Amino acid sequence: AKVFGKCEFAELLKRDYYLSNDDIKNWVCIAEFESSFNTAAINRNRNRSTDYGIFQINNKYWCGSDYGKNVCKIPCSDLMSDDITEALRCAETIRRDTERFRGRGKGYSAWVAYNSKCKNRDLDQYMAECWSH
Repeated sequence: AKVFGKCEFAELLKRDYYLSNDDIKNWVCIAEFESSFNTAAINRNRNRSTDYGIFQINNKYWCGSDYGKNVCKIPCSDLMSDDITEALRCAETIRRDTERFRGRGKGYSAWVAYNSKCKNRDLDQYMAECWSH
């Protein structure tokens, strides 16, 4: 299964998805510390639920018709793919919904990696090793 490099993942979000620099630096950080950019990363939690893919998204609310709810309306397998489209789409829904309920600019606090590792980073510095000619 595909495991991205950090700068490779950053370049992908820019080239193929035209994400803003603000978006990229946040998603790269989350991806690094949730999964080491491993699209097949999977973690079975204490509540018998599972986190899937590069963004370690949980099947209790977000994926899987058959278990919990399925807000992102996708089989969790779709979040464990070489192609990250659906992972990103579903992550953006999580960010949007969290922000709605949590408050402006708090969208990423839904991710453990963000809360422990990234809200305290200098994410312009963090991206510096990739963004330099």
